[PDB]
Amino acid sequence: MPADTPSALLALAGEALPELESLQSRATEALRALVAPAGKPQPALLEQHQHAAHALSWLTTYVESIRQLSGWAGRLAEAGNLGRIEALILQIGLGEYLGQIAGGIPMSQTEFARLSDLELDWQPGEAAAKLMRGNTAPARAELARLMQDNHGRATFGATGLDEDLEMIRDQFRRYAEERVIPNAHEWHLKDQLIPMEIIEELAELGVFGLTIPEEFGGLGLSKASMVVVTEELSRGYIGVGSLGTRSEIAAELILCGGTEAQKAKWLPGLASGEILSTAVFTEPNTGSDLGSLRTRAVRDGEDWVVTGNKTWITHAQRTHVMTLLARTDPETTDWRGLSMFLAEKEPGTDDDPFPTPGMTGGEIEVLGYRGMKEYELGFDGFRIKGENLLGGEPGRGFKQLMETFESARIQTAARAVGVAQSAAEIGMRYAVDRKQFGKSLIEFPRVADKLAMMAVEIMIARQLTYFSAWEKDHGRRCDLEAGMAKLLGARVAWAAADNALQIHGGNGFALEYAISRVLCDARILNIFEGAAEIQAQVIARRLLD
Amino acid sequence: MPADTPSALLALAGEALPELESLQSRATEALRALVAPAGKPQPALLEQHQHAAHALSWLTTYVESIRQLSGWAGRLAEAGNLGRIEALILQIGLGEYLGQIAGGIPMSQTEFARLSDLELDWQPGEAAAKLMRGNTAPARAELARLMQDNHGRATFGATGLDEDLEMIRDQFRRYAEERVIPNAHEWHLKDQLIPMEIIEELAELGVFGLTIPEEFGGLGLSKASMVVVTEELSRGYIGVGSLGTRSEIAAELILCGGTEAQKAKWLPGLASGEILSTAVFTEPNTGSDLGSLRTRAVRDGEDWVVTGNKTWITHAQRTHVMTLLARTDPETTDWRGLSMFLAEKEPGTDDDPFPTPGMTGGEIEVLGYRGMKEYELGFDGFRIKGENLLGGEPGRGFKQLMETFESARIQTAARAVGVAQSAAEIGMRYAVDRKQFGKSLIEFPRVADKLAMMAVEIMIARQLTYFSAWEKDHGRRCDLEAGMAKLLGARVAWAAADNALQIHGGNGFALEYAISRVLCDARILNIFEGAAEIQAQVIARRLLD
Ligand SMILES: Cc1cc2nc3c(=O)[nH]c(=O)nc-3n(C[C@H](O)[C@H](O)[C@H](O)COP(=O)(O)OP(=O)(O)OC[C@H]3O[C@@H](n4cnc5c(N)ncnc54)[C@H](O)[C@@H]3O)c2cc1C
Ligand SMILES: Cc1cc2nc3c(=O)[nH]c(=O)nc-3n(C[C@H](O)[C@H](O)[C@H](O)COP(=O)(O)OP(=O)(O)OC[C@H]3O[C@@H](n4cnc5c(N)ncnc54)[C@H](O)[C@@H]3O)c2cc1C
Repeated sequence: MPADTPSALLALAGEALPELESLQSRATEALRALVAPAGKPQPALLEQHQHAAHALSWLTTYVESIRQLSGWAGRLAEAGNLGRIEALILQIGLGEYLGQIAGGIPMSQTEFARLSDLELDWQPGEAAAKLMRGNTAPARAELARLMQDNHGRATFGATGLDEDLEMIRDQFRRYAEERVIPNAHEWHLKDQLIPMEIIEELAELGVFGLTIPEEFGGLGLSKASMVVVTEELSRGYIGVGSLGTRSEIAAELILCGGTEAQKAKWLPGLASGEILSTAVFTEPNTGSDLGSLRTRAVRDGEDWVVTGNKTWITHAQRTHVMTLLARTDPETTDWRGLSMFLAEKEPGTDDDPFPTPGMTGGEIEVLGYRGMKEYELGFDGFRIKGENLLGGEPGRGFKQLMETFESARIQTAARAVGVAQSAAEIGMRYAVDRKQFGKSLIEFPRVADKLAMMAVEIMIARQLTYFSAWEKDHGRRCDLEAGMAKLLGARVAWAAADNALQIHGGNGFALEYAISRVLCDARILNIFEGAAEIQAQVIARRLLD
Repeated sequence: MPADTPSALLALAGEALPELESLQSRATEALRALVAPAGKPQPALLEQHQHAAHALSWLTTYVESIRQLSGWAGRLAEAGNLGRIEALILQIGLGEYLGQIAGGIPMSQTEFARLSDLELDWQPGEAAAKLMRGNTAPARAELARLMQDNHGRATFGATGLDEDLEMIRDQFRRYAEERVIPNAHEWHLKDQLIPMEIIEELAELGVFGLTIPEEFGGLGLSKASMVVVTEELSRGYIGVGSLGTRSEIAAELILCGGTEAQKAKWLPGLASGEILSTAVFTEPNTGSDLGSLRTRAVRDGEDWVVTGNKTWITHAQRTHVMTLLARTDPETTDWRGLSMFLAEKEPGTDDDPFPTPGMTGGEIEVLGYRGMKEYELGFDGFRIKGENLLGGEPGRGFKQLMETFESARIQTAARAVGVAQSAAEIGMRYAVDRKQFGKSLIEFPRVADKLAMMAVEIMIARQLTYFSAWEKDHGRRCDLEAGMAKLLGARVAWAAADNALQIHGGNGFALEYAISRVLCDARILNIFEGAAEIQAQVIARRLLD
């Protein structure tokens, strides 16, 4: 098998990459001719040709996925760590992803990105054609066997992360195994918030200030460190991972956009978990087109008064501060008129969730288990102190929010990887333990192949995510890469949960089996931090640059 | 001349079909050489090569899908009824399904049936190559525009069914609109069984005896008639459709396997709805491998006494009879030792669901809304009258059950079509009503394309289903075709619900929005009447014959 000679496999992958880059360039030029025939992209043409544009985004995502998978394996080889399971992941992943470039990439279950969507043709060269045959029955069977015999390891295949990061992984995996995994079914059954004891435990471990500078009471750790924490917490339960994301994003928003006084006032309390935050952006009629939002903030002396409706707000009851985006210029309808507020409020109780004056709200009944809950909120004369307009100058809120998009995308990808990993582990356990026709289910290729493809796609998404974090940790622009990781990761997690449920048969629908909950968790990933359609749009516009 | 007029499309489809049949033959021969190298299929080789075997099943499903889509349009044209929406469904369907034959058919989100899985290659002929380019952006956009102007019609495109069948459609569509759609959210919120008043109304409508002969109090209508009823009831709510399916299958079981006295005693009460039935087959440890089940039945005088555990049993509380499969020969381990019983019991109450002696049970807590509920059942010396052994002779139960498989598969496909249609209609409503970026969502191709592809795949699945019913109604063997309809239809419904949820954004997860429930309903379709993996296995074995 090709995996028997990993050095030859890496060499072929390097030989094949140039034609994939050329393909992406032809695709980009083709899109430009459709949507920007005179130079400037025309909105009506971008809209008409949206399928082709998003096909460019997904094609590019697959080229970068191939680049990062090959790079991962190359760095393992340099370290002497390109072992059999990893070589099979490389073989199968190159085979499958090249094959989908040639035959169709699923943007959604029924929308495929095909080369014909941009009138492109690709005749694979010798190396690419050979690699394209790598996703074989024997390779998948062997991969599934090694997954079964992976006892003791936290991932299917070495990740290539350095030792300090894998020790962080092991710390937060032990936490999830002790305090999250044994308890999530009870939380679901009781329809209850993640217990405050979990928040307090994570706060003492430094989760809420992991990446906040030490000057403000944080740990000053890398974004890669936060990815690993988030992946492991989310493997336990996505909402536990999102507790850490919310603090990390609010803190970046303030670090990048706040006055020095705001940094000193807010960051220590976020870092200790004494101040819990959530984002208050979405409105009943405005979600994807956030620049057009309608909640208004009106001056009253040196302070502000807010009126409007917000919805889909996570963790709205227990938080002390809302990063609240409102329109401060009534003569505007676009992003320029927006300001961001650190809207302090009093945490509520189950029977009195919104005691602060001028604020009302109610829980939204949501599919699955939502451990921070989501809420509709009404603001009617809600007061915000002048000193809590972030940065002090009105009309900068949307640019301040955009400064958080790299991290938000990275953290959504990290959550997706953790959810996907949970689905694969749950599926594997059932496939080994469940007997049918006189043997474990994993002996049947339709079961084992599902698990093999999970391990491959999880590693592809993981390496895209880790590359994005690497770039961010070096201070380089990484919005494209982080967006690709978010786009691919959400799909990978959804497919992994869907196919893990299949392995369970009828038991996959029983609430007693965790996969029923994991399915619902995975489904939110391509919506809750922005729809995949919009993420593909933003990537395509950047690629035309 | 233009190559995309209806005349040209039908001519090209006829020109392309022979090479598709040759591809299917080549694939069958290839599979045979892999799994039956000496003549007899070898179980170990069928297992090793299960992906290639199931790829043959899905390839064949797509060739038959293309054949029936082309046939449908040709019959419309003979009647002057191949209008624009139908011609676009033909165009886009042929383009997409030919493209997937060439590039990969999704068996699941990550498992693709590719020609390379059987070491085949295909160089499309002139006609097939032209047709493969027909799923274009302008075509999808025009289809989505026509779907918005559909005149309150019950389908997107004419079905080709006769006027009597379409009058049945209108009646049951009106019932679902008036009595099911306005009430299903309340049923879910109360976690309650479909009300008995709904059952009484369906019984008055003749649903429970629609296909039972008139000499037994039924209406004596065709299987296609029952498909239409089931589709429209399921569009309302899958469980309402399944009430009808359960009677239709129990009646067929008795009509084909019962003594004359059993027919006379049981059929009139099934037909009137005075006797409600469910199937009692699955056990905690035995589902797909039903021939190995362990529940036992032992003679006691002229009667039988049953001991064992059953699970995943739908509607177990309120039924009067269970079609119960048990092992009557303790020296056996396979299907030969099984007998089918018409196991009469007393319907229960919420408080006391299982008042009959020797039977206990409890509801399984299940994802989504299960309006007949599913139960775990225990039998300990449960009595069955000797006259209730179906057919009077032990050891014929599995063969009697197999007599119902054609109908069961057809009715599963019909439920799937109805669920898929619901998702498409719910998605369309939201896509038109929801504004974002200053226009309705349906103006964006990522939204409109999802809906267009639903209409296409729904019609493809509908025509496969209707072909299977046509064959059954002429008394011809149709197990392959019915299985194909079930295989494709479940996937189409799942994809339709997934993409319709996407169109809703965050609101797709709110229980207030019906799509959250429909997602869960669609997911069961490829498990609840048998796993898709097993359906593909059965098809492949038959194709090898
Ligand atoms: C569990 C959950 C938690 C959330 N947490 C928060 C939170 O804490 N704070 C907060 O503010 N918000 C939160 N959100 C809101 C989330 O950000 C929005 O749901 C998301 O931005 C999508 O917006 P929308 O729901 O209004 O969908 P819409 O904008 O109405 O779009 C609906 C669908 O239409 C498609 N679409 C829209 N526009 C286009 C276009 N131009 N081109 C092509 N397709 C398009 C997309 O498929 C999209 O999903 C949460 C949502 C969920 C589900
Ligand atoms: C909502 C619901 C309603 C139901 N209603 C009824 C009812 O009323 N009466 C009744 O008797 N039963 C009912 N069932 C049970 C249903 O028939 C079984 O769930 C189904 O047959 C699958 O069996 P299982 O769950 O034991 O899965 P298993 O047989 O344990 O299989 C688990 C998974 O393994 C895979 N698999 C298994 N075998 C193979 C193989 N040889 N090759 C490849 N892959 C394989 C499949 O993906 C399968 O889904 C219902 C189930 C559900 C979910």
